[PDB]
Amino acid sequence: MSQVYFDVEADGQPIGRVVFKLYNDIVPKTAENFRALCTGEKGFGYAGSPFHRVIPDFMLQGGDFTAGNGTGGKSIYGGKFPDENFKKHHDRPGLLSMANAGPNTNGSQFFITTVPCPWLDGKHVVFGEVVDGYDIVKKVESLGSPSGATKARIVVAKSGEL
Amino acid sequence: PSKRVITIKTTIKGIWKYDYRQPLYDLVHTTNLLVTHTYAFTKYIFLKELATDENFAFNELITKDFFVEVFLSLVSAKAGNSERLKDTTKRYRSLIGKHKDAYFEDAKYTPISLAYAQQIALYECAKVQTAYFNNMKAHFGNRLRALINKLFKKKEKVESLTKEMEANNFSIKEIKQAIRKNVYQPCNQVKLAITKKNMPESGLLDDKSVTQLNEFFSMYAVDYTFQKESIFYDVVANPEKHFKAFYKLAQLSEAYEVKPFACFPLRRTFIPCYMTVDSKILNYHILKNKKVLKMDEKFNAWGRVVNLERKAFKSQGCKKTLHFQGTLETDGVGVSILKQNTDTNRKYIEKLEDAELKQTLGKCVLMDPGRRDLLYCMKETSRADKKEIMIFTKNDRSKCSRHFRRLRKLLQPSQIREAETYLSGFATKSVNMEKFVEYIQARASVKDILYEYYGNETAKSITEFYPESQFDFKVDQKCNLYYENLFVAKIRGFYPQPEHEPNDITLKSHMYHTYLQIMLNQKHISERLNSEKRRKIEDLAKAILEQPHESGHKTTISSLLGKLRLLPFRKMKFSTKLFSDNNDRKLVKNIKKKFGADAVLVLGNWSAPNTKYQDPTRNKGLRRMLKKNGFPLYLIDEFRTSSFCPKCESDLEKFKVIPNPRPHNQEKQPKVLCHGLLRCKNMSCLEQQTSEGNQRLWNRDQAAVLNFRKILNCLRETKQRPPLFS
RNA sequence: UCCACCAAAGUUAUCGCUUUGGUCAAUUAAUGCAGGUAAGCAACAUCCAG
DNA sequence: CTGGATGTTTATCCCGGGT
DNA sequence: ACCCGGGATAA
Ligand SMILES: [Zn+2]
Repeated sequence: MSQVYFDVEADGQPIGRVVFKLYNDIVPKTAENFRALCTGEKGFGYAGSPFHRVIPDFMLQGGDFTAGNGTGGKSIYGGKFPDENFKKHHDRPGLLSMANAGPNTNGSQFFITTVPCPWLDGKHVVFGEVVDGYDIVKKVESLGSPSGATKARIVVAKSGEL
Repeated sequence: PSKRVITIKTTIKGIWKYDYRQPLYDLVHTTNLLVTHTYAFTKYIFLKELATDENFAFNELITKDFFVEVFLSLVSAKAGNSERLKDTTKRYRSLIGKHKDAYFEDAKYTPISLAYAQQIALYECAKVQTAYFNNMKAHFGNRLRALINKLFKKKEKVESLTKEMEANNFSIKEIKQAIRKNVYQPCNQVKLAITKKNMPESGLLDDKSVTQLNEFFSMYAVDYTFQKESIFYDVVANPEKHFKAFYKLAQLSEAYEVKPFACFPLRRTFIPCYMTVDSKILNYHILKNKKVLKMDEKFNAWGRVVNLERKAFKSQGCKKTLHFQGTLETDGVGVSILKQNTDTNRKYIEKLEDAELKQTLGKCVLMDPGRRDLLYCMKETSRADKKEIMIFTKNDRSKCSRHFRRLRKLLQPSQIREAETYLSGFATKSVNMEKFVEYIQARASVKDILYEYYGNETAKSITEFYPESQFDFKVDQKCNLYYENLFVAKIRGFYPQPEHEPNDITLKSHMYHTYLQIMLNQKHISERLNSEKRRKIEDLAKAILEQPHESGHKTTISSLLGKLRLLPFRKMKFSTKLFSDNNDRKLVKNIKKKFGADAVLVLGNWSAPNTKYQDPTRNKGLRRMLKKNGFPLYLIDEFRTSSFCPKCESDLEKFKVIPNPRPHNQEKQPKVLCHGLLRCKNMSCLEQQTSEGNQRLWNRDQAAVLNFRKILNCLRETKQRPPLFS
């Protein structure tokens, strides 16, 4: 299970780091796409992608590195790639899953769950979980609003794999 | 060597420098009006002279010089030397001035100051003369024949004779012969006599018809004789001496309550039209230069407004022998770049030969052109268990055109539709003086508003067509954000959501701000908003963030953004051409891939005539396009091809009754007989199932292509058409 | 005064037929196709008639 | 919305005005 | 006196 770490800066001030662990063996294509975007060796990645939609106590979203407004995003496989499976479910807080606009519409956007989401099962592919920095996740969550607009501007300054 | 001209389409925004965009827009707004007034003014002069004195020289005034003088009469300028004017020019100007003052008050038009308008007048008037010649050449004989039939009272005589013979219980054999002897043949003789300018035999026409014929002949010179003893041929060969007669023909047709037809071309469309942009026109009107532009600097001047390094402007064609000569056409949105290679200095498949028919084995594809289905293509190798069938429907081609038409009819402001309805009540094509004057006054009453609405793309918009209207965002299934009708973008991360409909309604206002940020960042949306409105919208957005619960901010934003709701008609027109080209290439791709690269096409002889309740269809231009692409195309007769069962050659019939396929006619008629379905009457045709009895069912197109294959096989074997299909 | 496309079943080569599985740019964008970037090609306006 | 007919420019000369 | 817009005609 490959590990992913992000450096989060809010209002130009670093606030902490969040570490994710991916279910590569269960969801290969999604993990590979996420790994490629995080590494940034292809000339593009999550560097500079803000959290454009954070709903407190519900979910965090991000990964828009082309427009920074929730409309952009792509994938190593192209504009979109088909789904794989739902062997994992939104059963625990902090699960990392892909955000899409329907079947086979997966891209670069992702969302992190803060509470169980049984209703989201069978719709979004879960491919990771938070292993460290959960305190930073809560700190980022506290800055959200019910409408999803963040009180402060939060941007992922750096991303990498470990 | 020979000469040819090719055109390449593009857009103003893609090649035109921003600094010089505004001068071009004003020029089109000026040229379009001047051309429109030129058409109306020219017709007004003719109807004034012809309605007051029948001894007028209308025939002699159809020349480019006269139109140029009419066009220039609407432009205010500092007159030059007066003694250098030709006698013809002085006479034309005097004639124009005879009604210039009256027309301006009638049309409520004011002269427009436009220096260096000589070239614009020459090109626009040259088109005007071309339109005048083409209009009469195409329909002179066609309308003359209709008038002769009306004068002969062919309809009345046929009805009277038919009903008289019905009382005698005569059969169709006798009726169709008596009518031919007593109606058709005498009418043909009358037409032949008129064709040579000689009156027909006395007694064949009533006194009124004879008097009208004498009046019609008085238009021509008494001693003048039609060339080759044929009025129809003479008009085509020498139309210069028939314009006055054509007007008299139109007047007679109107007098007989015939459908009015436009004898004098008129530009009724309010949307700006394409205009030529010559090097001189660019030098003076656009570049605002004030000195002569020599041919050597022609390219240099052009490069100052457009990029000549683009592939569109560079050479094109085989051997790169076609060059851009600094001439193009534009309507303010679209651009047509012309290229020329010269200086500016002034077979049915049955009749195929053995060497051809016998070499097409295994490569013939049969196409049946339908009405709702444009093409039904079947490969000769098709079988029941191997369906090599392709259907090209009308919906595929008309997808974009129908979509634009639906959008336009929905976004039309209430004022615009009312103005259009009021304007449409006047018969423009009528030649009557009073009716034409009324139309001019009606058009001039709302000309400004119509031009402003249709000119919203470039002309400054000061009037708002959507007052007291509130707009809001919405999202469809595909996560496409629509602002009433505007397409903002696709929200690829919209599915993840909590339980729907939170109790806090005010959160929706905050979502509006997010949508606004997703909209104001769009290129096509930002470019359409001026700086002042954008600043106000941003200020309102900030207020909404501070005070989401206030709906006044949203109402103000919607009112400010009401400008974007205006449709770019010219862009839609340009998109229609692109969609048609793409579909044509789309059809070519399907033909090459579905069947084969070197497939041979067989097409029916049906001409697809235009008829009421049946929109146009691709029958004539399709053949040109297919032959241009290089597909060997041949024609095959359709005589009784779909009237027999392919399985056993038995007659077919329609049996299913279906609700009216046209939904708007369902109210008028509950059900109608089926169109494209047939069954075989013969009971031995099918290996019928037990206890119910059954027959094979066929599609009309499917049966036709199968019968086409039978004819093709018979021709290959013996080169003789089957007796059944002959 | 209405309607995108591919295929399977009713079914027999079955309809502006019904049910299914799949496709996508939506557009008030772009000159278009084309080749993986460069290469090579592509008639436009006016009016009239339905 | 589809079908049909015809184009698709650049020199050369003179004057009221201005200076 | 001596040259610059602007129109007009023509192949
Ligand atoms: Zn049969």
